[PDB]
Amino acid sequence: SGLVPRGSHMIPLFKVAVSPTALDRVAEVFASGYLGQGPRVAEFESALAARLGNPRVVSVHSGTSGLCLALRLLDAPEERDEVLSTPLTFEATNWAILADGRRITWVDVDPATLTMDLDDLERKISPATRAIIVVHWTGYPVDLDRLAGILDRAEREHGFRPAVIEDCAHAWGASYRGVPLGSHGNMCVFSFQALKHLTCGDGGLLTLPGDELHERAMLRRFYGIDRTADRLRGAYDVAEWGLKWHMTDLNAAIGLANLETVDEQLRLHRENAAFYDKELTGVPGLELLQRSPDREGSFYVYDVKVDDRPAFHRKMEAAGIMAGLVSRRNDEHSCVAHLRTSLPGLDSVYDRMVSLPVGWWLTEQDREHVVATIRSGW
Amino acid sequence: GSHMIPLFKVAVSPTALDRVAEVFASGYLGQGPRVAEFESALAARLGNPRVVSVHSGTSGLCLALRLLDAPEERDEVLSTPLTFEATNWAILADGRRITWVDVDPATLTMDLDDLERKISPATRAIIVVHWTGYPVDLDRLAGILDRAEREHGFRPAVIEDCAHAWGASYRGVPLGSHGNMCVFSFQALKHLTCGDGGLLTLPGDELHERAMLRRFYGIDRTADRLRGAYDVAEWGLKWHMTDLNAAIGLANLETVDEQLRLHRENAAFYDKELTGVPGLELLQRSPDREGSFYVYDVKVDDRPAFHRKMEAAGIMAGLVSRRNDEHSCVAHLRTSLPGLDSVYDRMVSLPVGWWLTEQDREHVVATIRSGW
Repeated sequence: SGLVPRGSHMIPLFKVAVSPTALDRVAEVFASGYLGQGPRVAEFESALAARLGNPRVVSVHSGTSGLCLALRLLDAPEERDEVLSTPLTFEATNWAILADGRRITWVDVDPATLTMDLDDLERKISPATRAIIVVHWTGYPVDLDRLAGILDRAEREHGFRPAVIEDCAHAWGASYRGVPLGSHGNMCVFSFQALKHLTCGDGGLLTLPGDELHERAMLRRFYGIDRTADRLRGAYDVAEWGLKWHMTDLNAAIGLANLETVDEQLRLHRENAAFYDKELTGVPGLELLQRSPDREGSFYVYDVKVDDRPAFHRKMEAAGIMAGLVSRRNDEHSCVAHLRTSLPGLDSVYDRMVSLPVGWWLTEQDREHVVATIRSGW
Repeated sequence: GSHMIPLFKVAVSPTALDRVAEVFASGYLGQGPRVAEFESALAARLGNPRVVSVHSGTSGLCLALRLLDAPEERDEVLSTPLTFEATNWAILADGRRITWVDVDPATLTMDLDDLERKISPATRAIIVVHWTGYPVDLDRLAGILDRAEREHGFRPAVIEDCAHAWGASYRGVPLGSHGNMCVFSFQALKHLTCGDGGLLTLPGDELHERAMLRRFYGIDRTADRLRGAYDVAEWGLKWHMTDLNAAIGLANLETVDEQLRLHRENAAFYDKELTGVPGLELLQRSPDREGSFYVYDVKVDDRPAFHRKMEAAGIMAGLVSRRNDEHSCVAHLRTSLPGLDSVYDRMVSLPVGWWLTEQDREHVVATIRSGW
């Protein structure tokens, strides 16, 4: 009630992980006298590259910036103007496409996993298809090998093989068939926004599958300016323009601190999801998601599909549990009213979808309370 | 051997870390109540209530360009190439076409005559840069547009790039209140720094409401997002500022005026003590305005000798940026710019900021007057 609640206690769906040593690492940056892109950013990138097994990482200001950069690095004719993406993502994923001046073609959703319908994808690839953005939504890796096959066939068909940009905002630490995300031949964009697993306050990371892309990215993330050039004497050339997409030492310092604690919290994420997977089977009116075991997700949130959801919502509210949508389906926004397509898959789950708290911040008592409340019916 | 005087430097209040620590203690690192505090503080100084904080000056520009309502066929943005690259790359990222406008060799700002000639039926907007802190003749620019509007319907928009001009005024009025969108920068090297940050000021309420939405994906943050009860009428990106940086800006607001005073005080010294130097031409600055002197601009003869002289004297001197039209990524946009051509091999920027001891500024003048 404006400045209150209902007697006591609430369970949040998202929360910010801030290592106690973060302020320490920040004070060291202030002591350095340099707040821009410095040695800490370099330190961060080496740390991340080590974990990911991909040396071609490029830290950026935010995940959205990483997506924007990734789309600029695409070399393809202006007549390939179509980007295939699903409307069940965060708006950043699709607004990045509009900012790049391209056209969105909506791809449907797999009601089993609430990720992109790879069947529907293959049908919609056309000669105009510039690229495809796949989102490992809420932490679950999309079938990458299958996607490779889909592209293999599309290439064999009409000349070009479309680029794939993986949106890994929710999927830090995730792997696919034993291989960490970032190492499957696609550009990948991680997010280090406050609510994400590894947070820099705000931040992001673009990993590249090749050296030529890597180099272009190192440059274009800062206006196209070689930062080691004698700029004072005007001795540099911008071969490809860019914007302010890089990450500064201030945020890199935070991310370095949270790397100390991210693994444990990721473990708890998966451990709580496991608990839910176990204790929520065979609940009437609740349909769990089917997850393939050849991959390991990150469970940004726990997605379920429910009957009589408005009641379920009321139930969670009374029980003091935050539950709902990460985002509205992006295609319903009036600013893309013209791109509407029939998406039967999503049309069938969107009134049933709901995300549940599953993060590291849940006490045992908390996850037991969610299960208790859910099983006690609605 | 020893000692160097830098052209740019980062001003960071001792209370900055305090303000950041208070923010961690808040548990919220996103766009919150500190950002709102900062914006109120800034609106107070600028006398413009319609302020919108953004992630960086460049983001402010990009946002400003998106707010423009104009038909897609007006694909022309007028800008001068003697700016920081950000001013113009923002134009390209918006997918428009740049038409270069020349430079007035007296002030090293946009040649408003050349501008008047170049306003075309394709003209979408005009970006004027108060380069290095010196306000453009805004009243004259208003006339140019006034006439262009009377003539055939459309009045192109003006975006003032105030990255170098925090605190600057024009005919008694602080930048930000002259009827144009303005974009300030709080980047590390700027007068008021947030570590990184910027501020977009709007001249009207409708632009303001829109900028508030579009700086964060077009998503109303007070909306019931959890229940999907919000609508994005115009898309946007992550252009907004978080509490983390807003806090730093709040700390530095405490010290920015004094440092700005010293910028101008050091520039005054130079204006006095560098007249009548053979081979050195000062810039002629108008008295109906008050600049901010990001750097001190002069034009010199036999510049390569000059450079070597400063380097020998342990003085950092040179260019903020290469003229933008010379970059290979805009080779297709090259145009004849005689005005700029006549100064670009004579240009040099000199340290004028708050970090200069009395001893330092004397050392610069001494070194310059002793010839090269």
